[PDB]
Formats: sequence, structure tokens, C-alpha cells
Amino acid sequence: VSTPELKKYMDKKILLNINGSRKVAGILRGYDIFLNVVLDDAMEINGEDPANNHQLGLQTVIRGNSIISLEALDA
Amino acid sequence: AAAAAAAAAAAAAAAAAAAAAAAAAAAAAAAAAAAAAAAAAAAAAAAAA
Amino acid sequence: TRYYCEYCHSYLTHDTLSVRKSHLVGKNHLRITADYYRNKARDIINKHNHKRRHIGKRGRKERENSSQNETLKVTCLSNKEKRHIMHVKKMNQKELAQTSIDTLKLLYDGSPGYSKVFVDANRFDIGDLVKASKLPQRANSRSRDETCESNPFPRLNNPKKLEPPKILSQWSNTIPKTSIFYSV
Amino acid sequence: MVPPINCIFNFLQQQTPVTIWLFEQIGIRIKGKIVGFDEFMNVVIDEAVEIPVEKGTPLGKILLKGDNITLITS
Amino acid sequence: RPKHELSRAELEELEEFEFKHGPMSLINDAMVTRTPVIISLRNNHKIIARVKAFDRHCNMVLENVKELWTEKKGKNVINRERFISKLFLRGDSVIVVLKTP
Amino acid sequence: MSTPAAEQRKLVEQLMGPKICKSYLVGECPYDLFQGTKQSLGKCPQMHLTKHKIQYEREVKQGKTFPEFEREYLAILSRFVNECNGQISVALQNLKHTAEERMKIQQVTEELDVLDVRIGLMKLQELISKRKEVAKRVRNITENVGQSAQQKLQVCEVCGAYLSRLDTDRRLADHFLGKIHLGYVKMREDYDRLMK
Amino acid sequence: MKLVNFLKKLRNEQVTIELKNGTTVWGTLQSVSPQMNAILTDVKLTLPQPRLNKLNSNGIAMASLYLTGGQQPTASDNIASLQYINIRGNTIRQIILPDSLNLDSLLVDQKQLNSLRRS
Amino acid sequence: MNYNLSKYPDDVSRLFKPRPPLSYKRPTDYPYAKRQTNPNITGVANLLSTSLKHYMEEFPEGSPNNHLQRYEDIKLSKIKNAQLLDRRLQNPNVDPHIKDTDPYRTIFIGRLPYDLDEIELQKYFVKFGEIEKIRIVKDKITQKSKGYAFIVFKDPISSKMAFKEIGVHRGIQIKDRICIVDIERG
Amino acid sequence: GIPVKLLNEAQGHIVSLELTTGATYRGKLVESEDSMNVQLRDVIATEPQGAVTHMDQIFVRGSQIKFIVVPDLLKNAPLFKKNSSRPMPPIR
RNA sequence: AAAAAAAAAAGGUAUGUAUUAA
RNA sequence: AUACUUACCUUAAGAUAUCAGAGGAAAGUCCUACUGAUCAAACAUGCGCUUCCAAUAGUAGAAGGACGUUAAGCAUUUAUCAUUGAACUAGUUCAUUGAAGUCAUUGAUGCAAACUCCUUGGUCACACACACGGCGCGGAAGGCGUG
RNA sequence: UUGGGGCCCUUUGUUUCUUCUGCCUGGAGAAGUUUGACACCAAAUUCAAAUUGGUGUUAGGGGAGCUGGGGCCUUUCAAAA
Ligand SMILES: [Zn+2]
Ligand SMILES: [Zn+2]
Ligand SMILES: [Zn+2]
Repeated sequence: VSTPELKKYMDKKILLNINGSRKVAGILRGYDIFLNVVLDDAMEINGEDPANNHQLGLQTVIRGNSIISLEALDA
Repeated sequence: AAAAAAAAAAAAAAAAAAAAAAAAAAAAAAAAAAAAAAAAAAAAAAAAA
Repeated sequence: TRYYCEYCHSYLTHDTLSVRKSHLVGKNHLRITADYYRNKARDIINKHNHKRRHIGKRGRKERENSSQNETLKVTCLSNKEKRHIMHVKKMNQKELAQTSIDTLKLLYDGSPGYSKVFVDANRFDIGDLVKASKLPQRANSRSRDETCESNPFPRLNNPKKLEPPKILSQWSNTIPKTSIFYSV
Repeated sequence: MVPPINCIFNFLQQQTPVTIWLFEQIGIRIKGKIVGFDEFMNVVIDEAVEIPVEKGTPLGKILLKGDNITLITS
Repeated sequence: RPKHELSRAELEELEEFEFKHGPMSLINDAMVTRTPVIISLRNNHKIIARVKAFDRHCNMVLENVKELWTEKKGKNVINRERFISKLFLRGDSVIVVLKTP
Repeated sequence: MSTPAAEQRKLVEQLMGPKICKSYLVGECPYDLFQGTKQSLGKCPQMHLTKHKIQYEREVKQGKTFPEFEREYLAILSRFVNECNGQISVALQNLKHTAEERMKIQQVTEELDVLDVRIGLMKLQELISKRKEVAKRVRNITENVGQSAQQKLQVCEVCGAYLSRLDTDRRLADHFLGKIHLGYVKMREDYDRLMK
Repeated sequence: MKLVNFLKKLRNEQVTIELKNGTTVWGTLQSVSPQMNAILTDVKLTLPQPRLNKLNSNGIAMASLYLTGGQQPTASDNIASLQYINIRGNTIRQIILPDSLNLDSLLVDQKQLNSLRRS
Repeated sequence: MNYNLSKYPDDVSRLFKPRPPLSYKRPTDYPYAKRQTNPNITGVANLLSTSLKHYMEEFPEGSPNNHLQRYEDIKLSKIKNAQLLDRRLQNPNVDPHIKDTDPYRTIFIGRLPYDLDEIELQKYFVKFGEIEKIRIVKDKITQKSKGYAFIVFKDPISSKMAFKEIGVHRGIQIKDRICIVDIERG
Repeated sequence: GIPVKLLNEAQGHIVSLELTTGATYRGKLVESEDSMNVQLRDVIATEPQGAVTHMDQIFVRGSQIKFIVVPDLLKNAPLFKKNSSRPMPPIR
């Protein structure tokens, strides 16, 4: 019905937690009413910052159902 | 003028908003000049009679 | 649908995030609502508890033990008096609400890091928020970069001596009458 | 702005291969060529293989439900 | 064609079709013919029963229900059976339902 | 509209099922800009479908680049540019004058005999003349401040809407970021795009 | 057809509402909401004992059961008795209705006939 | 509070003070990542279908469905309605209550009062032209007037004039009732 | 419904959250929608295991929210008036 | 033998400008 | 409160107990301050209906709390990972480099008591009356019944 | 009308329905009661009144009248045995 308001967030590098365990960081591109969020330059954060972190793809889309909290690390 | 309008307005529209503002100020100055010329013409018409 | 704003009591037709967001931020709605919670908040202090009394039958022992004790006199002010004294007491409570002694900020005014801490606009935790807290400023400073190199000697006819400690108005006759030394 | 399902339509026509993570309970991730999709984000994948979490077996042209979708990653 | 376009009676004909011709026709033909059905829930135990009624959400009213549930701890298994005369089953728990010969 | 799955089915049907319309590599169309504003009305011709848009914007990468769309897009846009200019003309006709100059003629009357006095008495003569003409100029200035009090503003060529000089900038930003003004801003730029 | 409209005619009957937790509720039934929210009156709600040489029961259902305030201290097994429990609809798994009532009278929906009688 | 990023001034903002931070309690439930419903559901076995026979021999015959017979009653009743309509449909050159002269001059009156008379209808119908034949529809089981009639007139043009005049406006007032009028339609 | 309208009435005030994942986000509420998904400003976070951090901005999905703690003085707020008298709606 | 036209703005919220007293 | 300027926006749909019978405009619909049955709400009103409503013939007691003290109470269990070098048994100590690292160890978990303080009640009337388990006036909360 | 006794006065802004007067050697007196009055909160100026916007109070007890409901008694009438 109503579109979520991410309007200040887009183009800013954002960390968001996928399900319980995972945390993905990427530059937010677009979003929809289900809060499906597509972002680019995705990286999967882990305990060891440079080591266990591995990039996903040039463009990644996320189902809004697996989104828990969304924090922007940015202005 | 930038610090005053920068807070509420988004930064991406701040540039075009600024340019439109400067253009509006210039148009105001032009209108002022035209009014001054009209005043001069009125003074000359009052002096001729 | 229609969004009824019960603070202002005025309807707004066909609610939408834009129009509703504009009304809620509106100045008039702001004054109305803020005043509303000012009243609803002053009421709980204004309202008297009026707890229920449960009176039991006084026993024969304590009536005799309390009969030998003399009866104490009670004082009751006139209506004209009690209205004024209630006004004064309430205005004193309002005073103790707003006091918030800051003197520490007055002490460190010339400290080398005074600009990074007590200015509170340029801080880290609270710094970024104040910018978004600035009003829309519709129509009609102490930068952080300061160093110790400014004001090298804190006293050159600059400072005012520290303000004297306050005193209660009631007991103001309690003060020692004369000072120990001669001030100018 | 790039709406997410627009991006998925750019996965359909650009014929780029995608890896897609499922829910954390199942324990497999699918990868293949996304062909077409519905409003519910349930997608048909041509030439799909299921990898447990590289010896996974090839699937086929398979319809995968959108309820179990977590990530769609190129 | 989406459902919000249709009128009040077109939804009734749509539900009549879906029950008569469709997946749930497996249950409907099972209700009329008095054929016992096997139902697996997501709670991981299975009822052998006879369907007196069913519904869109798959919730269904049953008669002569026989519930079969096994449990194991450290690979020690026991099979337990529980009989019920009449029952009402909410449809979100079920996964697979088969029609016995 | 009632549920998100319905809206999303509508969007996906816009993605997946001559028509011309939207044309130029940047946004535009005359209609899409002004929806919800007083100016433009409802259904518009043909179909601005995201499928056709993606095909054309991908042909921009293909670079087939045959600006027949732009040659129809000048016939579409420049007409609206001319409509806005015309509305500007109508507003300029409306604003400036009213019953107005009647009292201003009155002001002129209060000047007339004044400016005459000198020629009748012709040092104190020319002095009374100077003070008289000064009073006349003051009366005219008051009249201009009165007509401004009725309407003090300048019509912006872009959006054909009125902008007061005394409301400064921070109020004008609301008018500059609106759909009407920003839309006309884009359409002017599109005319410049098509003149090259 | 909404089969929940059947449960609304089961009012004032002894019933067990067997929930998703495994918790079972015996009680007298009151009005059932269209979302299948089921409100009961005098209820004894408990957990079954899987035997299997001490297989730990549901850990969340024991806490939720003690936290109703209805579990009495001296109960040896795990039960609670209370008045007026209101149960959300999505929590229900099975409903065991009494053997006495006849379905042929209650399973007739008046809207189903009303649609056919009118056409 | 210090900043109070809000519409309210400082006094209203300090009035909304929240309760102190919530104390930390260790979770007693299963972490969100570990949350699942029961996996490894045993499917319906060949051994389960083998255990089916114990249930089948115990309850071989299901209880009859008497709530479905309420529907099978009404639908069969509809079919029988269609059969009665079939009995009516097979039954205008035979009828000879309707065998009066050429249908082009036959004008149909309806909604006439059951207390009406042949003279008044002869006048109201005679207003638009001369009357050739006239017939009033009465039930076959008894003489009660059905409220409709057929009037054959000397010319079809006068019958059309009567249909348009009498039937096209409000219905023609006869006795206490408004009477519709049309062509024979049969 | 009233429960969501009270959340809209809590904008610009310090609120607490409990996500169904077990965490706790206490901080100032900037935005809230009718889908209960809110965004908070200058918030202190408590992980499910107790580790506490601080983040400037956060957006959470409403489906994952468990309870929201709202400043107590909103209890007497006009939403909870049972018998209330509204004027006539404007005709449009 | 046949013939010919139509009746209309609505009203909500917010922002800026001016007026309502010794 | 009025006038002008600018911005933001506009109608999910339907219905108000059911069943049956008689009547008005073969099928169906609508309608009847029409007739019956059942259901629901409000208002009254009753039941030898059920439960509860604190000491003054004394310095008490019942219910519920403390986000109170004793209290560092008593009894338990805990304080990061990776790389390189030295010594060492055949894992241990020290030094250096990198990563993250809720605070607490007067903590956390279990066990129990004492004390202190808060909120609440008809602290009502009659009675100090040798019985086989009533028929004082009210208030609170229910169940059942009639109108 | 006076006197004596009993209990209560935390009613804590000394009976809390307002306003004004007033009280412990006392329990009082005056005016007023819903298209109204009173209390209070908020402002910016004027410069202590009002102005505009808001929240709240207008209560309890008894009796007479009138009116609704219930139980009981007496009389009159209709039906049935
Ligand atoms: Zn409002
Ligand atoms: Zn277009
Ligand atoms: Zn403009």
C-alpha cells in the first residue's frame, strides 16, 4: 500500500542484517513496497573484517522478508 | 544564503534551487531598473509640460 | 478515509503521508498540541489524591491516654491569604524546575577544549543531531577550531570574579551581619 | 533509483548467471539463469544447480518459490 | 485475471470452479465418495480420517480421526496412536493429503 | 492498491505485457510531470511502458539514434513552451493595472497645480515649486506602494506563477521545488536540447 | 465458504483446543471470532507427557503455562486451571468437539443455500 | 533532555521524559537463526498405507452425508422446475382464445384492474379506432381476470397509434390502475 | 487502529524497541508508518547477548518488532477518550 | 414523407504577506 | 477571524439479526411501527442463588508489592583469538606484531532468612450471646430467571 | 433557644459545588449555579486589566411532588373444570 521511506538512505553505504546471523553491507540502489532492497558492491561482513569478508556481486537484490534492521553508516 | 536553505532542502536539489534563486534575484534587479527608467520618463514628461 | 486530528479538532481530508506530515509539523498544530500536554501534565500535580478514610473505633485505653494530652492549636489562613500563598508556592516550584546549575560551564570557559565539549553543537554524540534539530527557519558561534594560542593569559582585565553563592529569601536574616575582611 | 524487480528484469534479459541464497534452514544455494518472474518474486531458473553449504547435482528448468528466496546475486 | 476486478457473484463461480475443477477437487471427490484420506501435518504426525467438510484455507471437519505419532530420543523409537471421533482441523498445519484407494 | 501484491502485480505487468510518447533520453513527456497539480488533466495518449522505455534506453547503448522521436518531441514540447509564454503574457496584462490609475490620475491632479505655481510667480517661488514637486513624488511613491500592497510580486517565466520579492529565498524554495516549476524548468531545457 | 462460520454455532459446548505449542485446552466455548479467535470460560489447559524415558517437553510451553498464574503449586503433573482464557486464532492447531452433536444439522451453511435459492 | 530534536520547545520536550533504560535479561528462547518448525517430517509411508488397512477394516462404511442432501434437494428441484417450464413451452394458432384475426392488428393491454369491465375497455381502446375483436385473459381453473387482454382493431395503424398513445405515456388510466400497452408479442 | 496512532503520536520522543531477534534499540523515533516499520535517530543498541553499541540512524522492519515502549505521558492522550464529540466533516 | 443545439465550482491542510486597540 | 500568494493532496465496495408463514407490486426480487419462532442489546426487576468485604475487649492482622536493606550474606562457576622469536616436556612460561573486545568479579548463578518501608479494604450495625451447622443494612464481583 | 455528653475535623488550600469574608476560646456568614460562571496553562506585547488559543470544575445528602418497575391484600369482570 504505502512505500517505505528510505529516500534519505539511497546511494549511501548501508549495513543491514540478513536473517539472524548474516550482515550485508552495500550501497543502496532501490527499494519497493515489500522493502525488497537492491544494492550494488555487496560485501558479506564476518568476524574477521578483511579476511572472512567476501564480495557477492555487482548487483544484489534482497527480499524484504529477510530484512530485520537497516542502519546506514554514512551521513 | 547557502547555510540558510541547506538545512531543510535536500542537497541534490540545493544546486538547482540556488541557480533558480540567483536567476530570480537578477530578474528582480531588472524590474527595478525598468521602474527607474519609467520614473525618469515621467519626470521628463512633467518637465516638458 | 479522512484523518481527524483531535488536538486541533480539525479534519484533514484523504490522509496522505505528505499532507499529514505537513500538518503534524505545522506551527499551529504544534502550539495546540504542546499546550494540550502542558495542561494534561499540570493536572496530575493539580489533582488532589483524595484517598479514602477508614475510621476505626478508638479504644478505651488510647482515649484515656490521649485525653490527658492537651489539645494543640491549629492555624488556618484567610481565603485572601491562602490564594496568594498558593500562588507563591506554585511559582516557587516552577522556579526549582528550571534551575539546573551550570556553574561548571562558567568555570572552564577558557579551557583549551572548551569548544569541543560545552558548546554542544560541535560535539560528537549530540553534534550532528542539532543540525537536523534546527527549525525550518522559513522567512525573516564558537567554532571548534579554536586553540590555546588565543587568550594565552586568561587574566588581562578580562574575567569577572565568580558569582556569590545564593541564599534563601526566607532565612536571609540568618547571614552573619558583618564580613571578616574589608572588600573594596 | 533502480527498483529491485526492475533489476531482476535486467537479470532476465541480460542473461547473466545468478547465485541465489535460500533460507538458513534448508542449507542449499541455487544458481542458474533467471528467465522470468512473477509479482511474488518466485522465479524460473534455466540450467540450475543446487550447491550444498561444488559437487552439487544439476537440476534443470525449475520453478523456485519466492517464499524461500533470501538473496539473488550475480 | 486479478481478483479485485471481479464482482460478488464472479468470486462465487470462481470458488465453485476451484473446488469442482482444481487441486482441491482431490478432497472434494474424497468427501462425496466416503473415501478415507491420509493427512500429514507440519507437526510431523499423520491422521487417517474421513472428511465431512473442507474449505478454501484447507481447514476441514473430520469424522473417525486416527492420529499416528512416533517419537525418538537417541535413536529409541516408540509409535503412539490416538483415536478421535470427530475433529476440526485448521488448514495451515497440513502439507500433503492423499486419497486412499 | 488494496494489497502490496496487487500493486506489485501492476508494476510487473508494466514491466512485461509506434507508441512513441516519452521519447528523449531524459524523462520528460509533457503529461507525466504535472499530475496532481491544477494544470494538467488526466489520461494522456499512447503508452509510456517501462518495457518500451528499457528497449529504447538500451538502444541508446546500441546507438541507433534516429531522432524522429525528438522531431515529434519538438512538435509536442514547443507548443507547451508557447502555451506557458502565453499564460505569462496574460498574467502580465492582468497584474499591472486595475481601477488603479484613477487614483494615480488623482495623484497627478494633486501634482498639476503644484508644478504650475512656479510659472505663475516667475527664489521663494522656485523653492515652493521644489517642495511641491517633492510632495508630488511622495504621493506617486505612496500610490505605487498601494498598488504593490494590492499585488507586489513578479511572475516567473518558468512556471507562470507569482513570486513576491519580500518573501526572500527560503520561502521561494518551496515554489522552486514544486512539481509545476521544476517540470517547466525541465521542459525549457528540453527545448534547448532540441534546438541543437 | 468460510468454515469458521461452523465454529460459531458450536457455542456453549465442551471442547479441547489443541494449540501449536502442544498445549491442550479443555473448556466451555464462547463466541468464536471470524479470525478463529476462540474465547473460553472454565478451562484446564495442560501439556502432554512424552514418555520415552524422560524426553524433555516443550520448554516454552512450560514457561507460558506457569506464567498464566493459574498453575497451582501442589500440582504434581503439569497442568493449570483458570477462568476466561482468550486465544488468538493463528495459535490453534486441532479442535476436538464433542461426540454428541450431529454435523448434518450444523454443517449446513445458510449463505450456501441462500446463493442457490436466489439464483 | 539536552538536544530534543523536536517541534516542541524545551519545556514540553523535557515533559516527555522516558522511563530509564530497560535492564538486560538473557534470552530464554531460541535464537532467530536457530528458529525453525520441525524438520525431517516423515512422509506418508508405504508402511503407513500398510497400516491403513487396520483403519479400513474398523470403519469400512463412512457415515452418510445428510448436509449434502440439502443441496442435492434444491438442485434437483431446479431441474424439475426446468421440466415444468418445458411442459409450458410446448403449448398461437391452436390456443384459439388467441385465434382471433391477424396479429398485426392485435394490440395487447396489461396491468388492467381485475375489477374492470368490457365497456370501459371498449371505450378506452375505442378512442384510437374501431374495434374488430376483443378478448380478455382469464384463468382456466376459474374466471378471475388475469389483468391482460388482446384487442383486434380494424386497421394496424390504429393499433400502433393506440400502443404509442396509451402505452407510451404513464400507461393508460383505466379504472383505478395504469394499464401498460404493447403489440401482441406472440 | 489506536495502537498504531499512538506510535504516530510518539514521533520525536525517546522510545524503546524489542525486535523478535532479541535485540533492544532504545533511542529517538524519527519516522513511523502504518506498517509499524519505524526509523530511529541516535540510538543505543543491545545485542541479544548483551553487547551494547551506538549507531546514529536505524531503520527496522515492522514485522520484526515485538514491543515498543513509549513515553508514559502519552497515556492520557486524546486517542483514549471513549466518548468524544467530533464536528461535521467538510464536504468535498 | 423526415429534420436540427446546453445548463457548473468544488472544498481540506501547511507556508509567507496585510488588517482587526491605549 | 478576514483578504492575497505558494506548496501538498482528493470517495475500496456492500450491508445492519435469522428462520418460517400470510399479503401487495410459473420465476426470482422488493416491501408489509404484518403474524409466529429463535437470537442479540439496553433497561428494569427478582430470587432463603455463589464468593468477598480488617484489631480496638487492642499496639494487631489479610492481599499485593519494594525497579528496599542486611549484603563484598552463604554455596558455586567464570575472564579473549591469530602470527614470530627464546626456553621447555615430547603440552607450558616470557617478549614482540595483528584482529575484534557491553559494563560488571563488591559481578553472574543457585539457596534461605530476618528486618524495614509502600498501596489497598464497610477498619458498618447489633452483639460477648453453649451449637449441629443462617434467614441485619449495605457495597464489589458473578451465575440463573421473568418483564 | 440554651446547656451537657459522644464521635469527626488529614477537611492537611480546615468540608473540596464555586467566588468573596472568615475560623481552633470553632463547625460560620454573603452572593451564584450550564446557551452561564469559576479555576488554571500558554504566549507576545502593551506595560499589572483584558486580548487570543487550550485543559478542567459546576458536587454530595434528605424530603415533598410527578413518573417507571416489582411483590402482597381486597373488590369487579371473562374462560375452563
Ligand atoms: Zn492538528
Ligand atoms: Zn505521456
Ligand atoms: Zn518560478
